[PDB]
Amino acid sequence: KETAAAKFERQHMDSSTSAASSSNYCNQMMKSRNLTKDRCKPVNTFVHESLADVQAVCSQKNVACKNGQTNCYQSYSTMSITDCRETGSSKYPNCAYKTTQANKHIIVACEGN
Amino acid sequence: PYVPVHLDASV
Repeated sequence: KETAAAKFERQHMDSSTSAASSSNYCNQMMKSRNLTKDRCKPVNTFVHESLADVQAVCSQKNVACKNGQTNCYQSYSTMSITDCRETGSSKYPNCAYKTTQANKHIIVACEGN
Repeated sequence: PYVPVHLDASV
């Protein structure tokens, strides 16, 4: 089974490009990272920064996680990210996504490595 | 040591 750390990388890391290229970025990346296999994963976020910069966030601002746990960290700086959201018509196995490029602060939950 | 396991949110 892949570990939680590996699934985090698969589902969210895209250090190969600095930002979403085109409106077809979500469509391609959701399929590519295998997120449209059994089902259409409804929402996903890709971070366009080095893995090192993303792992470093675990030593940045401590904040509460949405579930109330206390192991969440907020990046000090804004990061290049791409939000992928399933359109209303999209139907498995024809998964359609809207792509939104933005520069934001990410909040990650951290665990031992 | 400490590594990201979940993306809780953006901004």
